[PDB]
Amino acid sequence: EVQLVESGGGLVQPGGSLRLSCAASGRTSYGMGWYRQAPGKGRELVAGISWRGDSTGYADSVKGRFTISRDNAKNTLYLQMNSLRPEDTAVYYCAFAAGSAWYGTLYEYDYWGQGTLVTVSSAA
Repeated sequence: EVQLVESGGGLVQPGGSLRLSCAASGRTSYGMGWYRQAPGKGRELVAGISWRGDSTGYADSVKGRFTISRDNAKNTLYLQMNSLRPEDTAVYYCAFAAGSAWYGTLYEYDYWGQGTLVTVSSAA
């Protein structure tokens, strides 16, 4: 089915910007999300988009700073990250969300990218 390759991570000063890319080599899904996981913390959904692209959601903490978009033709998902804060430091993952059966229930069967590290530090 599908391989997701992420790029665009890096080290930036507070207030800096990065653009993450999630290139889907192949095809399979209900939608597409960007997630992030900092050490000791869970994998937070920070931005989500529908197929038609007019349903976008954002975590409260990234509203007005992050923008999710898709290029149909390039099969590529993007996250534009502006006004980055130390607390945005995490590994960022793209996922294509599918469904699968488990003992009478549905669970989210995700196609996961490998992750791209974002570090926001005065050291940058």
